[PDB]
Amino acid sequence: NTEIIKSFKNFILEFRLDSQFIYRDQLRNNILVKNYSLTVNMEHLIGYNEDIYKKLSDEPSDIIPLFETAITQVAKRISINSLPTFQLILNSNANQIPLRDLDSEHVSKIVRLSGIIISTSVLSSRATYLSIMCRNCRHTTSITINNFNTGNTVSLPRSCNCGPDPYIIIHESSKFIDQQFLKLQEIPELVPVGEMPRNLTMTCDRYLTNKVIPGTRVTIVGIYSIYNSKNSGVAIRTPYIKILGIQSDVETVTMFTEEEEEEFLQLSRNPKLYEILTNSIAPSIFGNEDIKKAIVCLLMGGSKKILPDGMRLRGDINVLLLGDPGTAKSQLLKFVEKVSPIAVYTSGKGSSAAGLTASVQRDPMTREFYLEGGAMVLADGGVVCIDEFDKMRDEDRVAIHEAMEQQTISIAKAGITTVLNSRTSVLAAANPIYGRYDDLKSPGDNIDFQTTILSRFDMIFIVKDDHNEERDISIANHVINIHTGNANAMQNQQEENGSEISIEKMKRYITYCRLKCAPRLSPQAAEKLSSNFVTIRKQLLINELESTERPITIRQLEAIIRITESLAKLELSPIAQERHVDEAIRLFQASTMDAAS
Amino acid sequence: PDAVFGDRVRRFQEFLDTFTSYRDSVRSIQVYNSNNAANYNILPHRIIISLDDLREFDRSFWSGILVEPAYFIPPAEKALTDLADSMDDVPHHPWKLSFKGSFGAHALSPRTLTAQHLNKLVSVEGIVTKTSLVRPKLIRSVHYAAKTGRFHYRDYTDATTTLTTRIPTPAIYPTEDTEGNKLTTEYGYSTFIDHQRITVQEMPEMAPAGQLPRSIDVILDDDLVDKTKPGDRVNVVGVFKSLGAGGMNQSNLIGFKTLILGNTVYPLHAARQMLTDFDIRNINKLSKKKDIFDILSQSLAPSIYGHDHIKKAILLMLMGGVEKNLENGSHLRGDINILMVGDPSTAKSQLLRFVLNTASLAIATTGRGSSGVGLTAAVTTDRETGERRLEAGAMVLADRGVVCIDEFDKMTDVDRVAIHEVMEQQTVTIAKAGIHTTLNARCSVIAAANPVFGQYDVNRDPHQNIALPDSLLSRFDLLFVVTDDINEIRDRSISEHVLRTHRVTIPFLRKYVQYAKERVIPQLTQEAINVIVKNYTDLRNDDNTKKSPITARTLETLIRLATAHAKVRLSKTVNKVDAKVAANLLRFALL
Amino acid sequence: LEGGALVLADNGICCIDEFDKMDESDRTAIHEVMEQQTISISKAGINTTLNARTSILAAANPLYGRYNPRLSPLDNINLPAALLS
Amino acid sequence: YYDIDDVLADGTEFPCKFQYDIPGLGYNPGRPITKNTKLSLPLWLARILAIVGPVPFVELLPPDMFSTKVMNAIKTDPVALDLHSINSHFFSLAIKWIMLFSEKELANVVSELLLQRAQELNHHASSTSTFLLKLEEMEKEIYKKSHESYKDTKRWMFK
Ligand SMILES: Nc1ncnc2c1ncn2[C@@H]1O[C@H](COP(=O)(O)OP(=O)(O)OP(=O)(O)O)[C@@H](O)[C@H]1O
Ligand SMILES: Nc1ncnc2c1ncn2[C@@H]1O[C@H](COP(=O)(O)OP(=O)(O)OP(=O)(O)O)[C@@H](O)[C@H]1O
Repeated sequence: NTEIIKSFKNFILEFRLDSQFIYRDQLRNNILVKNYSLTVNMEHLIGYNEDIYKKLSDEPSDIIPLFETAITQVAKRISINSLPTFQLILNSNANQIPLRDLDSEHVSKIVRLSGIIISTSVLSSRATYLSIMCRNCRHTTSITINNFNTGNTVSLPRSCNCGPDPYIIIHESSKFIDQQFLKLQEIPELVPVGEMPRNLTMTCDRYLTNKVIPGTRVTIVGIYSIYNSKNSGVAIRTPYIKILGIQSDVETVTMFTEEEEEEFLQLSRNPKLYEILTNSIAPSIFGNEDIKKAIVCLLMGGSKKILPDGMRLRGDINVLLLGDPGTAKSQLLKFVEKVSPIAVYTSGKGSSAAGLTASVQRDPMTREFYLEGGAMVLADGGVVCIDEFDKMRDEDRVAIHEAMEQQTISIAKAGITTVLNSRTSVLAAANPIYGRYDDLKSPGDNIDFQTTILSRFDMIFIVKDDHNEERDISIANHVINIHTGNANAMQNQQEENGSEISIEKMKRYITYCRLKCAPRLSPQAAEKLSSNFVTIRKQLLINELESTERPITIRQLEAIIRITESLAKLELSPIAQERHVDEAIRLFQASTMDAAS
Repeated sequence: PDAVFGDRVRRFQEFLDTFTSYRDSVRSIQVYNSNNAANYNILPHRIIISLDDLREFDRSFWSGILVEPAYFIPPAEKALTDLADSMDDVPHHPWKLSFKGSFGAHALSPRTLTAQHLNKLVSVEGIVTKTSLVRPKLIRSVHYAAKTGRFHYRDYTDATTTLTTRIPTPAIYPTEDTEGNKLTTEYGYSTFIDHQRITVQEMPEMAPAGQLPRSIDVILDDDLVDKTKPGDRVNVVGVFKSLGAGGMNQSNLIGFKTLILGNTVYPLHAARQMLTDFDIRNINKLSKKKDIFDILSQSLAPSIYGHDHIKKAILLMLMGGVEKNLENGSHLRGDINILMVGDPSTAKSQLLRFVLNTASLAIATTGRGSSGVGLTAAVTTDRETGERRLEAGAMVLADRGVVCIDEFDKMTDVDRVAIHEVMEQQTVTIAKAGIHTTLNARCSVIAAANPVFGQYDVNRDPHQNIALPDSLLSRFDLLFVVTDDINEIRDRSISEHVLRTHRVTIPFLRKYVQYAKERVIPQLTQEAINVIVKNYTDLRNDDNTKKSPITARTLETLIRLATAHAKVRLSKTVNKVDAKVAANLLRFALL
Repeated sequence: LEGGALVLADNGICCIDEFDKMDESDRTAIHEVMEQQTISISKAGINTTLNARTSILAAANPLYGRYNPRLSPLDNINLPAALLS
Repeated sequence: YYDIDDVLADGTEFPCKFQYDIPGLGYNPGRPITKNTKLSLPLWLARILAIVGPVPFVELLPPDMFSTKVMNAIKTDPVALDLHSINSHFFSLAIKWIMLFSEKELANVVSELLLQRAQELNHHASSTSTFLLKLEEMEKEIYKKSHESYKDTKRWMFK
């Protein structure tokens, strides 16, 4: 019970791992911060005392208050009002547990776990302190929630006639905190079997809140327990779990460590800094580097130009993977999702149950209304993967026509008409009709009928798979090497050792980059390009002199413009290069060729 | 009461004695209050105060109001009303203070709030939604005891009472007060306040990357009530109220419903507006020029090439077209509606963003859309106290404003039939469950649609190219088809401005137009008629051998078009000179 | 129950628009309203046929977009022949 | 002078209307700019612009950065205020104007703000979050001195 406090206080002070102790440092470190927080390493904790760990592990919930009320003690020593209790977060990475198995045994047992959150509730208050007075006796009192597992745990005492419980709330004098109410779901990969994945509500309080984006892959710890609630039986209570602490895989969060910038600067210096990424995207993949290259330019985010008037350049473009199966484009986008920090893989229809249209749904209780969400909103300001785009129902397919440009969706459903913002960069993988012969046809006569669908698209790719013997046998064997003994997989080590991207770091690299530089083209690059498309505009119409039907827009050029900052963003340079531009031309020229066919 | 309360009141003497500027302003209220007393045999008691003076007065009392306004405020409340007594005590009552600020900490938007920001007066701004409708609320009660007479008296305090927490005292309602005489309810001697409550969503403009906005509630009482319609952009300022139990109130999870109370909630344009003299004189100076309008046209497309004829129609739509309603007969439609159409990558929707900004009212639309758009869609059931309440859709919410439509061709025809009711009739009709009404939607409107099929919007006939038959065509006063046709001579012009893109004043325009709206309507002049009569008739005499549709409604627009340019000229009267402008854009309408 | 229109317009003129868009559900009723002096509902437990004395006039628009002089009569009209007879 | 910020200080445009007619407009085909034409001017030129007369050549209207709404706003929450937003070059800058106009009023004011930032920025001495962004450049550099000061210090602390 009492005085176990000082033992932590000892580890708060007595502990020094050579040459420098930590948590005692962390406290003053948080002091000027006014952080009011401590992140504990539990695996570290056992290193101090073996007893108190499991001595803590026995009923960790009850010894929770034994800390922050203790941490203030020397913190108050170091403070020398008012001083709210700090928020501790202890953490451990050691044994990770499946969501598939939660045993009632685990109640009041702290468990570290990976997780994938469905969503989180809007924040709501909890009063850590309150003052209360008899509605009768005029008797003055005060209460606190010092810690809690919602119960409700406490109520108004009835001892002031006067009664019952004449004491009443005073909010002004009372002091408060917050809770997120997370809802987390297990990793989809395993082990749902044929059954649907279980979902779980995780409790985030105070600093815990706002710390995680919805839908993100996350690692979390906390305590298994059950709340009776009411809104089951006989006398059965619904499952709930405390979150402490949550140390989530980074980011999975705009801020980052400083030395990261430098190691990237090492990458920014590389002459091959772009060209190495050309290989990184397709470790298993063979060829199609142009389309492979066309990937990255979209990866860095599109041009955002907000200067007056409110007209703004969009992002990021559009791309089409259309080609005969064996294109491995769907396999490609599966790599694409893994590469994007935030992205949505959609083969639909929609994916998986997600409305391809962000749509409206009513609140079950108290009627009302709310946005039910949409994939565009889910991934907003990021990557979009699409399959069966030709198989897409054309009606919400219509909404796609809007989503790509104006990048703001609005619906009048019920009373809520509000216009949402969508900054996502979509890419269309839809398979072409009738295999090869459509290339024998017009370039159009594929998507819907009209190419107006293509009009909204920017870089559209038609895969030509030709049966060349040497070309196949190359990747043909390349395939077997992909397999056991995973000979190709071992090749990446030397590529990891010498040069080649790890691609998770690269994601951090891009996320770094995407927020970092705002490249603005050099004046001569444009004139180089202005002189360019005017030819292309004039030349393709020379193809149009035969009344040949296929296409061209001034938006076609603007899309190319976003390619200017694209690789240039990889360069990190403040302004676009003259030389840099040219590859965009010949690369888009390869895109124009698809129109040429 | 503690002197801490009496001293703070006493601490408010020299202020607002200095700055004393509010002292007579309340007296300015006193007089006008007395003014109305003079004519009838209206101003709210509450007064505005720039918080700033506390920084030159008490910095502790300053931040304290930011800290514990619940305490510092109530004494400040008294002295105002107290001095209000001394200001005029002769002739025979909240008297609230707003505080524009003088901010802030305490400057936050609703999306980011508390727990620390709780229990503190703070500016918070955003959309007004969904704005619960108003209901009346009593405080004081009074009675008569027969046959012994006299008069009874009773007081009330709710949860949202004043600012600070106080002992809850629901009284039922005063009756049979000793001696046991029957007590008849007495009113108007007793006190009342109509009550209002509204949430506010944080701006999507300032909204973060991938997440939804969260609207938060605020109470509206007395004058604070009905100061604004729902959907408005406004900055609310007041203390954040945490009142209500955490489930502890009844021994037995989530808890503490909370909102900000008071205070200013300054309406914000992001109309209003101040004009002054120097500014409007520019209007008065610019009005003389007949050369101004093309400048008015050129300013419209900062990033946009040409289509100035398309542009000219836009401002003429800003004018409103001079609604004239029949005496004891139906009004003809005043405002003009148009739709952009043409091959993809027209930048028509782009143009709507321009229509979307300086316009100031109103909401745009992209395809679908509905259910109902401006339909209330019968907000139901109840909400609240069993009370059915309709909440107007955008089309209604947009009344006396602009309507932009993206993907108008993709929109379901179900609500299109309503748009006939929306446009020709220019009013809303509602029967669902339900409430039965017909409410005015006169809102100005525009839309946009692609070619029915492909790039053939040129070759194929414009009919079957409409994509939305039929009377829909008659509705719009102008339909401009945008050819995607390209020219190297054109593209050469297309490049550099597109080039200068990546690397007369606009705001002055909306002020020029806004004042141009209420002043002054040109009415009508037969001289404009003289040419146009030969014009439109000749238009039916020729165009019918060229194109269509051709209707008197198109002629009716001529009055609208000329009506607008007469405003563009700021002419007190219509001129035939304007018709040549309208007819020409109408010439351009055909060609 | 609350009736109206034809039931409300009985023993009086009924003006009508969008007469082609009244579709079938209306056409059959007014088809019977041409039998006049009646409104027949077999719906629910309601078997009643109530008198409609309504005077009938509706203006309707020709086949899209407008009428074509080359178009023969009754090809231009969007209304059924038995409805016009 | 030789500090990039020195020349950087004069680069910002200052909205000052001239006292005289000025043939040979330096910016265009006036050719002369009529007296009391209101225009923003670079500090360096504007530094001495009205300095020569005996009436000054420019009316030199006061900066919006110096707006009473600014001067009071800082009185509230300078810690919360974003100086990176305001100019962002300010203290090295405003001192020039305050040198230029020679007013003591805001000086007695703003200098304290400089301290107010300093105290908390001293809290940054320990080894974030979003506050670091709102700092002025000169206000930003100051931390570099301090950050590395303890950084080598603590790195010196052990082995
Ligand atoms: N460039 C390539 N690199 C690696 N593998 C390839 C490549 N091209 C084809 N393949 C192989 O061919 C197969 C293609 O299967 P996949 O399902 O990815 O086709 P897809 O193009 O995504 O289908 P669809 O055309 O319907 O989108 C894969 O097993 C893949 O290994
Ligand atoms: N007059 C113009 N001035 C500048 N740019 C133009 C003009 N017309 C078209 N564009 C270009 O064409 C593109 C139009 O894209 P936008 O999404 O605005 O089209 P839209 O208005 O939605 O048309 P649609 O409804 O047919 O898609 C933009 O990139 C824009 O730069």
